[PDB]
Amino acid sequence: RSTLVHWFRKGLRLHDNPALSHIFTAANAAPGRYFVRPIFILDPGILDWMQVGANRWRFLQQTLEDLDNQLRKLNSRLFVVRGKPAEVFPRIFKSWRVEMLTFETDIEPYSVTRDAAVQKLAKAEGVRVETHCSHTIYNPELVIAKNLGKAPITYQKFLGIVEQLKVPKVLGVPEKLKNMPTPPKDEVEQKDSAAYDCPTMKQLVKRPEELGPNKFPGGETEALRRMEESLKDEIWVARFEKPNTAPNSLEPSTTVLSPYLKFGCLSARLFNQKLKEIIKRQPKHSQPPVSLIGQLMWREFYYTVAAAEPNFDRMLGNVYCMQIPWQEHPDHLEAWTHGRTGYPFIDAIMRQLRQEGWIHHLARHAVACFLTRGDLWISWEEGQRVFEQLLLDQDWALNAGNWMWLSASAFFHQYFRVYSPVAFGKKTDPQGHYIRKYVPELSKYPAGCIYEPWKASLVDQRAYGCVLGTDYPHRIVKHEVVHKENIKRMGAAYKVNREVR
DNA sequence: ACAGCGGTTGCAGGT
DNA sequence: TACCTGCAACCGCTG
Ligand SMILES: Cc1cc2nc3c(=O)[nH]c(=O)nc-3n(C[C@H](O)[C@H](O)[C@H](O)COP(=O)(O)OP(=O)(O)OC[C@H]3O[C@@H](n4cnc5c(N)ncnc54)[C@H](O)[C@@H]3O)c2cc1C
Repeated sequence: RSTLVHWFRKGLRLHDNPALSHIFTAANAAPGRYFVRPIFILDPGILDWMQVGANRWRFLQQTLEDLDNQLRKLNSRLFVVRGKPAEVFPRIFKSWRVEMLTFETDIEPYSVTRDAAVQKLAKAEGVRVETHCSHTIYNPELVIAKNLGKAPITYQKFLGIVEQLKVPKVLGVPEKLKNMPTPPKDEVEQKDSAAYDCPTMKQLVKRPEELGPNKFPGGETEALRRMEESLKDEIWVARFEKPNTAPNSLEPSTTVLSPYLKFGCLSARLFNQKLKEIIKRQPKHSQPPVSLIGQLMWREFYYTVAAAEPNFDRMLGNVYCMQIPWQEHPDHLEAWTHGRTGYPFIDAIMRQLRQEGWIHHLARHAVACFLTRGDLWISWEEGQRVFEQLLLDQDWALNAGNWMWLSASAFFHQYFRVYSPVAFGKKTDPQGHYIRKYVPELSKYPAGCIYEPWKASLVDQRAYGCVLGTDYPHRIVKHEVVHKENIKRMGAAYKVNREVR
């Protein structure tokens, strides 16, 4: 027999996976002719690379285990092949006698050059390759082409384009494999029968002391359970307005589907389809940009602008990005990174992020504004790096785009609007329950100064069990001064950019 | 040409 | 409640 291979990278699901389904229907169309190998390639070198935190490793570990469990139900399994694609594919193309390889496409620069190299190797070896665009509802290439060769840079124009595009069929889970014995062992499997088994926690998480509570388990099964639980309250879904959801509710005010959508545990096209069905049923409903469907479209929007710019994740060489003379400040960056800025709202958020790997969108706004244009005047690239480490939903395009938005570098330009690290959280948490949870050293402070503890006398600090400078830091900057100076810096940078433009 | 419009998610003070 | 203003004036899109 010859081998059909599906290569999982994102798209870590069985549902709505045309690349995977193509392999399974091809096998059942010619029973006895093929072996099927669903694979994930794991480079064991990067397990101690600092840009992937322990919480995201755990999520991947859990996702891979779920994916194996689901493939087992189809008379298959997951093969987790350790190595780099450049060495792995030449070996397995030969040893498995591979006839066809499928995978879901990705727009990220690294994957573009990785996949081009894979396709070059395949054509040399006479392996067929079939790729599918299913990570996004709309194909960025088609959006850009429909918009005369340019990515739309405003949301309303983007919507106007995608309304003209067709949405492919959402697929179910593939068919069970018929007449599919286990493939014969290759050289690697002959030495170690467990060589391609799912990695353990010990194998994947090198820094387990960095793990926090497992609030958001990995995998497609959890993705679908979580979505279905979200979709149950159709009134909540239909009337959803992002701006009215709280950043500092102890329980998430939004769906927390982002990690599942990032990994492909949940199909964005399926989620889109389910929401459309609800909106048809609910006469009173919100519209984009603020609706739940609108949030999915924001994801589509950023994927499209990112697709057209390999430098999307930096300032220099990035066609969208305002050139702003951000400053280096190691100490302030470290304080922000570790939630020791001395603004309890900011610190609470940065601590929740590190511990749990998800923070609400407007919490992201608050800390990202603070780091960049609002207060510290540090580049959004530094914030991006920290988020990249700590977020379960770390997404190249989404992280870059939203960091440019919040820094008023691209897409958003009204830099006069500046979040207050003192006032913003009060609207939705006047008692400061969120701060009391994530900055417990301040948990006895009255609500009157818990957002602004510098207003407390020394005798009051002592009475509250937390003395500033000892038990919680002094504030690293004075918001009321620096944000006004930074508005002027922003205006000056915009002028310089206009002049070049 | 350039003025006017709308832009997911500002704050403070006011009704 | 949910909206109003002044603050000071940005960008891309439109005609
Ligand atoms: C500084 C900054 C960095 C960010 N980095 C990431 C990131 O790396 N990965 C990521 O997925 N999101 C990122 N976001 C966007 C957004 O905050 C998250 O997607 C959102 O908080 C996810 O929570 P949710 O699933 O409950 O969202 P919901 O409100 O329930 O929305 C559902 C889905 O829509 C999409 N979505 C929602 N908001 C946005 C948005 N503003 N931009 C693009 N897509 C959106 C997500 O896929 C999300 O899961 C970032 C935002 C900011 C301000």
